[PDB]
Amino acid sequence: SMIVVFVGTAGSGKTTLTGEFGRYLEDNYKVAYVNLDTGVKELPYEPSIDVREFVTVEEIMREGYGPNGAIVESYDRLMEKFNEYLNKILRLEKENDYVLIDTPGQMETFLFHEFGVRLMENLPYPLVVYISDPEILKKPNDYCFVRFFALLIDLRLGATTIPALNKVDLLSEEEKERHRKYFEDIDYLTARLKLDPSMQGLMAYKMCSMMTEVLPPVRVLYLSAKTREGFEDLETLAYEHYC
Amino acid sequence: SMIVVFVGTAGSGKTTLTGEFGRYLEDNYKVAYVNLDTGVKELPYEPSIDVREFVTVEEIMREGYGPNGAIVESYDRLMEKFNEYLNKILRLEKENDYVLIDTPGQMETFLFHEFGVRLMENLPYPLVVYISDPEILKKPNDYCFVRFFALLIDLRLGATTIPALNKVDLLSEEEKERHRKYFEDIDYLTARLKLDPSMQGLMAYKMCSMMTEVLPPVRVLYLSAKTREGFEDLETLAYEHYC
Ligand SMILES: Nc1nc2c(ncn2[C@@H]2O[C@H](COP(=O)(O)OP(=O)(O)OP(O)(O)=S)[C@@H](O)[C@H]2O)c(=O)[nH]1
Ligand SMILES: Nc1nc2c(ncn2[C@@H]2O[C@H](COP(=O)(O)OP(=O)(O)OP(O)(O)=S)[C@@H](O)[C@H]2O)c(=O)[nH]1
Repeated sequence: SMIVVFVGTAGSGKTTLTGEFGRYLEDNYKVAYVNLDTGVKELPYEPSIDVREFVTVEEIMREGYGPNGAIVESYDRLMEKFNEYLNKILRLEKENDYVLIDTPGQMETFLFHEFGVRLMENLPYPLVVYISDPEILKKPNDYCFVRFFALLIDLRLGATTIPALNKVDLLSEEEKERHRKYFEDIDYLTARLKLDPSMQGLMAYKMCSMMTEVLPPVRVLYLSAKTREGFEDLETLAYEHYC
Repeated sequence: SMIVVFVGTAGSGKTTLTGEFGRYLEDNYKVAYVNLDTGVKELPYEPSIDVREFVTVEEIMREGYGPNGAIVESYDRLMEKFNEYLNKILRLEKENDYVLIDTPGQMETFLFHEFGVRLMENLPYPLVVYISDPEILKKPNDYCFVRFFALLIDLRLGATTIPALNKVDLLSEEEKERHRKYFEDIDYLTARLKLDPSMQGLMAYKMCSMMTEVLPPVRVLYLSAKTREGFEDLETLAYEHYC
């Protein structure tokens, strides 16, 4: 029962949120941890599955591989244990209320390599949580970018993907609210995309402007591993997705 | 004049295509090369700009950084030379008919870090070419994924982005044509997205089904650095974009 997958650019906090959301859930639930990151040093949780026991980036780099070569090469090698890791995960799923899956440092390793894609395809209705550093959020279209990236992850992995900001504890309340408006109120971002004479911006207005198509929900989550902000919302979204 | 930016997942062939398309253009043009990849070993072209002269991944890794940490950290450090590298590029642009920009091994380093984003934002109408390994191409929605990823890069960088497959020389003519149908004929992919009862697939049908919205063009390029397939089409698209 319940498999939640944390997905995000390096630095966004996937690992931190896996550990901390896990501890949060370990008050009322059976929780298992799955590390799919080959090039990670230390984990704040204790994994039932650690792909580092099979291969690691740096170890492959001692063969003359560049960093971006040893990463890619590490996931080529993991395919040797594709079926083994899949069945292990399916087994954890029967033994726990939550399996939390921590992904490769770079999300493109997950999204573009066969390992992650095929793992996700053969898993029972996993929930993806796609987390962003609010720091990426400058111009109006950034907001549109976030929501479309989630849709794309959703397309690519064939799993419901929840868009989330992490580290919201670092935000001033000004910034806090400034993001909510754009993310909450739709007609608001849309307005700010209107007064954009430039090439891109109109391109984004005409995009997100579908509102009907897109899909009513996909309210954005505000999480923080530090204050545990948002965890109850996530917990809620996950049982709701399981329903 | 003409700045073309190669963007793609690690392994897709950005560097190879930069060198080879450069040589192709160096029969009729003045061409400059720009390496923005900090963690790259050897280049098949001679760069006017090499960000490795300032920082490199592996060098930062000898400070205790994990691979995905030293990558990210390398682009934090490049911001110290943001304005310097920008003006250098703007100068190459006045001295050449083509500036070819080779990007970070991982495209998320480019798409999510301030360096790449702000560089692209302050450049004159650059053309992005987004290249994919045909190997990613299995199910119908993969095809929709490619075209939407380009749109997103386009959104995120504020530059026209041309979707391309690279290494098409590796394809059998069966596969060759199989991809063209899906990519060429729209109503064709759309048909194959129809007979999809599953959650994702309908989600993708209802997506790409806009056809009116999206935007008529964005015909996909078939490139190969080995046979120089597609180069004349690229060359053509680039002067056409410059128009
Ligand atoms: N203030 C604040 N910092 C956070 C939060 N979550 C993570 N961080 C910090 O961000 C940095 C990156 O966290 P991390 O969990 O490693 O990201 P990741 O790269 O996506 O995950 P991984 O590749 O290690 S598995 C760490 O220093 C971490 O402590 C948060 O909610 N609030
Ligand atoms: N058959 C074939 N192989 C190619 C082609 N282009 C690149 N390759 C091969 O693919 C591998 C990856 O190429 P590369 O140019 O390094 O990709 P990249 O990672 O995106 O670029 P970079 O990070 O080095 S800057 C190399 O072995 C290269 O020779 C092609 O058009 N056809």
